[PDB]
Amino acid sequence: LVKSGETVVLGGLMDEQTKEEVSKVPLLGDIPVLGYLFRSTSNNTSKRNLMV
Amino acid sequence: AQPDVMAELEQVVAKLDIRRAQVLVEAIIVEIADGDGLNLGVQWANTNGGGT
Repeated sequence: LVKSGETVVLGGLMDEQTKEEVSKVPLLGDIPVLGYLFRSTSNNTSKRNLMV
Repeated sequence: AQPDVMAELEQVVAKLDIRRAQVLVEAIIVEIADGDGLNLGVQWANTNGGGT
């Protein structure tokens, strides 16, 4: 129930997803900088902001 | 109905027609996932002695 002039929110979904994967060599993959040479990282992120 | 009931129905209606209040409901679903597999294994095969 909305006032005769006013634009309002019915509903909405703000959805956020982040998947992170690494295939690394156990000890070597964890060397804080060099380690990125052993690891094959796959990262993913998403955002959806829906407003009605 | 009788004018007696008309006045009684008139209060029922007035109470029953009250501006029903609105509710904005935000849900927040947060999930976090990960884990570490490790497979390290060493095999020695010798023609003379034996294999593992």
